[PDB]
Amino acid sequence: MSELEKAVVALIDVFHQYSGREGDKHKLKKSELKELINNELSHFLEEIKEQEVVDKVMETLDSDGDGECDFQEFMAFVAMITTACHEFFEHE
Amino acid sequence: MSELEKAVVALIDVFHQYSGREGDKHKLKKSELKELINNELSHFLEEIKEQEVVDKVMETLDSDGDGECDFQEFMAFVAMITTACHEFFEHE
Repeated sequence: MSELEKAVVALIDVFHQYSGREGDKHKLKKSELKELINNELSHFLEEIKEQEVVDKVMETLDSDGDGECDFQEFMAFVAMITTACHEFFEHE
Repeated sequence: MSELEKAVVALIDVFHQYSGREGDKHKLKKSELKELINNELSHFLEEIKEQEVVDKVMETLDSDGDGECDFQEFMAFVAMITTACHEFFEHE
């Protein structure tokens, strides 16, 4: 329910930083993307926590729209991650 | 920051319903997708609120992975929407 729109109004804030927290405008880089998973998904700070997904979570981090992670990207990759991390998404 | 992972743990909950709130397993349909934007982004309940985006927000709702909106999809489309709605994403 609203949990999504509200979580959505929160990302517009996350990008605000993740996008303009160094110099880029509204996009990100394979490096900032990592911070996005380490500054929010500490569980992945270890990564090993998920070897099969470490392959998936990384399968995208290596591409990231090939270049920088823009608006629908951080929300995307973060999604490909969170979904492959530990939660409802596929049991957990 | 964490605002994203936490908002991420919230979507795993949103899908739980949006995905298994009728019969489907972990996916959605152009119809449930609408509820996802109307049950959270009331502002779009009117849609007219954004004619140019109503075209975009809909440009995806019509495709939605062509069929059903799965995990990375709701997070995706909801993103394409929220980003084209009113927030940091492109000024607002």
